[PDB]
Amino acid sequence: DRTRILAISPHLDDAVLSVGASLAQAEQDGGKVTVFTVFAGSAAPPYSPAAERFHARWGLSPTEDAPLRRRNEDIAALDQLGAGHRHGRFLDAIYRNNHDLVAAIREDIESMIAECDPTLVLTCVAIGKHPDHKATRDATLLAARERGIPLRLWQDLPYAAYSQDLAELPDGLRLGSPELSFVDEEARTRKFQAMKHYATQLSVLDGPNKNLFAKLDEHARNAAPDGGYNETTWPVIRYAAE
Ligand SMILES: [Zn+2]
Repeated sequence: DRTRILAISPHLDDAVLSVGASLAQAEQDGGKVTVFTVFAGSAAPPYSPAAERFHARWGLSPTEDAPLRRRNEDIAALDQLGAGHRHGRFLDAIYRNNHDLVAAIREDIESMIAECDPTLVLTCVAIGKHPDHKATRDATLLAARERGIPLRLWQDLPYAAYSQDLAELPDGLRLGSPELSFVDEEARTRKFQAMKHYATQLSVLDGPNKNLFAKLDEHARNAAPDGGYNETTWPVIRYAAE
């Protein structure tokens, strides 16, 4: 039920990159979309050399507020998909045990669910094994289950176009069968246009010779050679509870 979709993105870019066309298609179909990003917290200059290195790679200068730049990128992108944005308080791995973080994230996701009253929640399956993706996913599974909201896990992009598939779920959980969500040409066009806004991240992901848009078209194509642009998600089955 796509009437009210709440997508939980680990970082500023992940939702658009992975489910952007399905989100666009939901909005075109008359549904309501909100993307909440967990790791969208504030940090102004001055930064650590380790952060300066990541910033320099995004094309940012020492005095520029990076998380602000990225929050602005996220707003521009989501606006093009007709999706609402909500920015979470957590700091990217790069400006900073596991249980305390998951529990903190879960509380905020519960607060977001109560506020947005969604009929469907989405988050990443955490292909690529980023610890922020694992934390976001795990917290979202707990929060959506507590609030009895249906949930799907998406195939992280572009990461899935290069490698893996097998994600390591919490105990007692496994993935249901994968489902391809097909979209029309305008939803795909809107996705790719929205992706251009995350210029900071695309300076790596669509760096010289990265095939990003081609790679994404090819990936979608591999999954359904005859039937246009598509994105993969899975339902979650709980075979065992504590
Ligand atoms: Zn990410």
